[PDB]
Amino acid sequence: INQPFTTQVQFGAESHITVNRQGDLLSWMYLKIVLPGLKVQNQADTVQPTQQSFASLDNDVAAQADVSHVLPYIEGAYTEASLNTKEQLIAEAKNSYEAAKYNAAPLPVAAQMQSTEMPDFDYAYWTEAIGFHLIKRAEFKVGGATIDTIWSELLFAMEELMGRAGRRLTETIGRTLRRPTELMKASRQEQILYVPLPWYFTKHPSLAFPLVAATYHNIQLWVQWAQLNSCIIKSRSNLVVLHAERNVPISDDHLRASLECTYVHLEAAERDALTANAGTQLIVQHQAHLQQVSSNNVTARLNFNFPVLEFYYFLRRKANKDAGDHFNFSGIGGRDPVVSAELLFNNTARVTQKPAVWWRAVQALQFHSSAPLTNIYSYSFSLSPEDPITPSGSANFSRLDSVELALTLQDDFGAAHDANSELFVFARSYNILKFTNGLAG
Amino acid sequence: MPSIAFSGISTKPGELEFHVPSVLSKHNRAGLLKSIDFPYSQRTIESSWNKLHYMESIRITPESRSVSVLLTDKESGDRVEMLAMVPLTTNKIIEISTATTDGTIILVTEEPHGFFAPGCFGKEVRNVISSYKSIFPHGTPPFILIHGSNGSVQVDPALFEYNDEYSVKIKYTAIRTEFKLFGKGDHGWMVTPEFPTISMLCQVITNAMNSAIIFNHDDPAARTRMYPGTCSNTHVIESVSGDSLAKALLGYDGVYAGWEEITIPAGMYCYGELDLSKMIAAKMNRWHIDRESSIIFRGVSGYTWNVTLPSGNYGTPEKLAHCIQHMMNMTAKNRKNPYCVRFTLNEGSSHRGKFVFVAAEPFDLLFGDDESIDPSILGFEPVDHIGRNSYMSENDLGAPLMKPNCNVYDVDEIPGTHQIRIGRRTRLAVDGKIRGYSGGTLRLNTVNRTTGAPKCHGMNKGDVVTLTTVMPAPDGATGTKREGFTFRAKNKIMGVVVADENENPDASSLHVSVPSMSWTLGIGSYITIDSQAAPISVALFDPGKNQFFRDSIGASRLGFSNGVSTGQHGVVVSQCAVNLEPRTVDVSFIEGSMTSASTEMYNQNGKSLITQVPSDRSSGPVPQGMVRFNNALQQFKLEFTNPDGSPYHFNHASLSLLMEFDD
Amino acid sequence: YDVDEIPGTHQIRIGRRTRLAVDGKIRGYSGGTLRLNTVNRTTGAPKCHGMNKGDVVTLTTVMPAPDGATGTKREGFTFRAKNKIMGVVVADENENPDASSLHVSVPSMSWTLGIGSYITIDSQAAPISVALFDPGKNQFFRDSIGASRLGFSNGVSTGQHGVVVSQCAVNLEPRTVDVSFIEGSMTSASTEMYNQNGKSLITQVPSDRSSGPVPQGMVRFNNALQQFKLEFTNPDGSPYHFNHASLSLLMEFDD
Amino acid sequence: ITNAMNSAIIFNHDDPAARTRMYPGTCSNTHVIESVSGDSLAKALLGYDGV
Amino acid sequence: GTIILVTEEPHGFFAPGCFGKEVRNVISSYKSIFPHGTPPFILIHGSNGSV
Repeated sequence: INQPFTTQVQFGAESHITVNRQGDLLSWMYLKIVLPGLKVQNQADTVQPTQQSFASLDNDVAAQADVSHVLPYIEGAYTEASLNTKEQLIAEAKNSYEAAKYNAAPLPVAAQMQSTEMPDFDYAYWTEAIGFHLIKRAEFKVGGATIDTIWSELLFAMEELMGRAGRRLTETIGRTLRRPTELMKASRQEQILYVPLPWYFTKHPSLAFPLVAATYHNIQLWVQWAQLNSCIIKSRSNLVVLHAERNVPISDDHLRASLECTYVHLEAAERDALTANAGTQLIVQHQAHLQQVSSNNVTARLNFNFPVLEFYYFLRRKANKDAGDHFNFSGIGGRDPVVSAELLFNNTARVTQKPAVWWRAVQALQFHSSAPLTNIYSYSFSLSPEDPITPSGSANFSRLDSVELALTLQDDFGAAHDANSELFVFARSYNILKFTNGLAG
Repeated sequence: MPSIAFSGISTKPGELEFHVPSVLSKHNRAGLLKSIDFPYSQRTIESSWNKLHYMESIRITPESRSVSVLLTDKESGDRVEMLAMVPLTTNKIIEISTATTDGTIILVTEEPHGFFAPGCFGKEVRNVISSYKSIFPHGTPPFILIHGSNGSVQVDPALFEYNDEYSVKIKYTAIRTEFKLFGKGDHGWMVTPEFPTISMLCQVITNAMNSAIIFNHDDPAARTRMYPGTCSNTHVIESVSGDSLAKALLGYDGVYAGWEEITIPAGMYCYGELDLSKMIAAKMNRWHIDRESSIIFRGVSGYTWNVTLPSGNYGTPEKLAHCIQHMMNMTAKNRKNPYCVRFTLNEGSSHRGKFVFVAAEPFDLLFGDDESIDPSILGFEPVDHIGRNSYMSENDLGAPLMKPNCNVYDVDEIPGTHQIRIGRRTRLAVDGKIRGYSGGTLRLNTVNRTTGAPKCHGMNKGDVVTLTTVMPAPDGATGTKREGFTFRAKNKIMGVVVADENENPDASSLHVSVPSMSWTLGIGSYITIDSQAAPISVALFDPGKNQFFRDSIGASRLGFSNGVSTGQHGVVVSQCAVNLEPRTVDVSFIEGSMTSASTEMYNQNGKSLITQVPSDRSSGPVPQGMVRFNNALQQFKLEFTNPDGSPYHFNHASLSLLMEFDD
Repeated sequence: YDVDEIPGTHQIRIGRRTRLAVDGKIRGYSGGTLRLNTVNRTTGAPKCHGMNKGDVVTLTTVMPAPDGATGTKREGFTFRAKNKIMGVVVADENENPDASSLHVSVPSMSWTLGIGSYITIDSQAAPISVALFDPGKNQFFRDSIGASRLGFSNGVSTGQHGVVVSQCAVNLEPRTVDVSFIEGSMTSASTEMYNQNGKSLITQVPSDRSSGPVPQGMVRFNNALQQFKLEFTNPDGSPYHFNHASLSLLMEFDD
Repeated sequence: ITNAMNSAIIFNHDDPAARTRMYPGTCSNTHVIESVSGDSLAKALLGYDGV
Repeated sequence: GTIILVTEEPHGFFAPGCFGKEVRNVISSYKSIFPHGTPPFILIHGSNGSV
């Protein structure tokens, strides 16, 4: 059953829905998002050219940030050089930078000159995985208490690690695996996205949320929406972005969303048994530590609580965020942003210093259904952190005085044009949801 | 009970985040808000709400006249395209065929006349202009012919018969008293009135659609909506297409695209330092210079020139730039260093741009001189700009989106009611010196009736003007007596303002297509030229009431209701007094920062408040607010909202709050 | 500089005056150095020029007198160059530094024919930067008037044309005074009032006497009290200045 | 100064802080900054914790 | 046909080549650092005026 929001849905706003009681249990939950098709027009041809600024490919802030790190390695008259000569000098300076920083062997200049064949026409498109990016934060509330919180960055990390082969969310969230031409094609028409909300009760039928056992509590989904300026990328800085059908400038009121819920109807005997004794459900809750990065050495103090199953972490460059590439967790020149990490409990090494590949590939190989295609790192205390019903290990962070994740990042990470890069750390923790006398807590 | 002072700097409007020291982060404490040191830093007008939207009359042009609707039949599935063409405000007659044996004349037009809607759904062909008599205000002529030897002629629309898309039949007897000679080669103009409102335009489009489709404009919403009318049972609306008019009416969720925009500078307008009414008037009159004003500049030779700009309406920044360029080059006499002055639109903008002054050699703009024109008209700071060959304005200026203002506005606050009034000035006729007459076109230099100096006329291609013999000089005129060209017609002489591709657009040079008369005998003499003054509509919305007008100053602040307010005489008055005073600020917690806070204070919407900050520091201390926290608190977020629900603007001011916690 | 408060916005503006060129009477020319006595263009009286060694000046033929000049007509030395004549202000070790005596290294021309005649001397006007900080925001600018009082943000504000304007209105009005106990004078005081930083307050004194009486403040003392200390802080966290004024407080004690 | 240092060393002034800071640029991998000296300009830019 | 201009003080126009970089003209960078229309360099004492 599809249900409208109780408040208006708009870009950059917060909206909520009170979930209807149309069955005995609540199972699957999808945010149904409708995005308009995009068109572009020159600002000179527009009767009202005043719109929010969007990221533009003629002003690639990520490429400019990467060039800024190699400027000290450019030999010769860069300022006066022809465009083709500047591209050669930048590719040679990249070899000199990478030799000096990483002892890398030089790549042939022709192999570094990847022309992305960008189309010779004007366009705008919705950013990669727009269905996740739109959901800056969602909160599942029962009786006014927040039971769990999910973030855009966590949803993406969860799909990277737990997304099964042949069941990746690609079309359902507007994800193309960084193929700009496919984002452009999709963005020319109306898009309907079905973003799964991975709450504890959506993971297994025995965890379905017992609506009948919580009769005296309102169930609410709250969603904080992304700002419109962050959702769109355009070919050129001087273009106005239009709603393709309405032929008006795109505005914050053009976001449409509804909640699609799967209800379970029970036989009277099972319904009555569940109403009399729903008892307790084991739940997984999410916790977040969000930090700005301005140095190559970063210590994150993880003030998480409860029995933690696992945590995820990853970095986002300021330049990647400003370019509208919100799920690009790569470092400078697309490298791995982490050199090494260490995990400390009460200043004692729980995991001694390990290289990035161990946290990214070995932890994913041991504990996850998939290896991440992006620079997402994980660590599990659980033997099976994807099993929603069988506890298989945890560390109780409410009994540790300090938990520190110490990171050594790549050289010049968080310097200059990347000042205020972001560190995300998300933890999954066990808690218990109790149902008693028509109340849930 | 420890008291803690929390200090924060707002990074966003309306939101402050506070970190609780770990010594106090125990479970289940009540926090009493004791005091807030509030900065009162919010401006009367902020950069987030500084727009006013207005329009004059809607002109129908060849590029903006048509709406097409694709209809699908419900039974057959057949597709029928339905075209509404609105009649042009001015359409040229290119031929007049003489009398068939019945005494009918055929008038052939340059553009499709649009007077007859095609018969559809078993309806007869409908005369669209015949409906103007019921839609327009009483006394508005639905149709005028220009170029009669006797002057302009009002013709009853019901006397026209359809011939084809480019020509109409009329009985010679209907027009006999007035048709005595169209001149050899200029057959005159068909003129229809400009639309005072979007609502009147929608009624004409509905009539041109034979009421098969209904267009309605909702003034409270500022939205045009389209509905199936008489075809509702037989057809479904599949799609809508058309020219710039269809896009303007329907392309923006029904919001009309032809609103002119003014941006007010952010500031304090409640303390009498800044006059909001004068600022609105100055921003509406951006291309009108009240008095002759001087541009002072110096060349490489060290010689200083003063350039006197003509007073009047330039209409567009390009006409102003070109006038400045022309006058600088005439005054400097120096063919070796031509000054170039242009208005340049910003990349991706159709209507925002900057003035750019360029020469081959370095020159100085003496904009810090008190005898110089206010440089803010050109988007420059009032300082001397020296030692460069190129100067570009710091501030972005708005060019007109569709048609430059034909009116000049006064904006004033009505004494004793404190209501804002946006009123057009009395439009003064201009005197035109006859320079020449050729091919039905009269060439005129426009002059100020009081001083006799050149005057910028503000008129544009397709403007309809009335021509009279030179009127007596106004009382207190200082200029020399002008020799008037005398002409007589039975009716008013009207003319259509035409472009001339061969003459530089001096804003004081006016070219008018006029009836064939002895105008060549008037070369060197003067005539008086008058044009009709337009209505005004103003669109104002409070924050969040409309998605398109979201950056509007707010209807309630200016004493307006949310929606469109129209003044048929070019005068709009607010319903209520202007209220620019600082308002109370509601302080609440951001939802999801806490699982349960109890408060004793609620706003009118039932939202839980911590406290309400008074309008100013003099109204008293901020009321104490008791808050109970059910959980251990590491951080909390406060929301600060204006009474309209908009976020409070801290303008980089810091805020400090004192909370007492229970033990 | 002129410093003014902008009407209607109440923003402070620090703006350079229009730098007026000075007329220089040619006294002599020797060794590439032109010696000038500087005079007021309006009155013809001696004028102190404010120029220093290494200042770069532009030299022009005597400009027309300003409108409303009361001085006698000055005979101008006429010279022509393809480009602007510039010169560098030099010290002269042999002449007393009269602030109206100006010495300029200038291109070799017939300057000796101009002795007794006048030329006009102009110099470039500088940008301005202003550093303003609220108390405790910077250790070096600690004695600054406060950025917030003058409507500035904390930091450096630069005006490329020699004009700086505050971001906000000037606020010189008396502000509320937070009253609290000094930590360590008491092992536990409970209050119902907290400031925005979570600091326990006894009361908040209003900005002025006209805003009303000081709010009553309940304080519980857990111990026998021989003495207590009160802290009085401005909203910026700076200490309140009593200027040798006495203060009286009335407290009611429970039995 | 950064350009005169061939971007081997980067000088940045932070207007909000009113502070000049010096960082290793293109020499960051090969060299360590041991000390800073110079005339009245070096003292003026760096002698007062970058003020 | 080259002229040598000798200065009273060290001219400071050329930063020494270091870390395998060529000698850099420091004044050439003024064109990108200073506001548009600021001349990076002027000669005074030309018979035709400043250059």
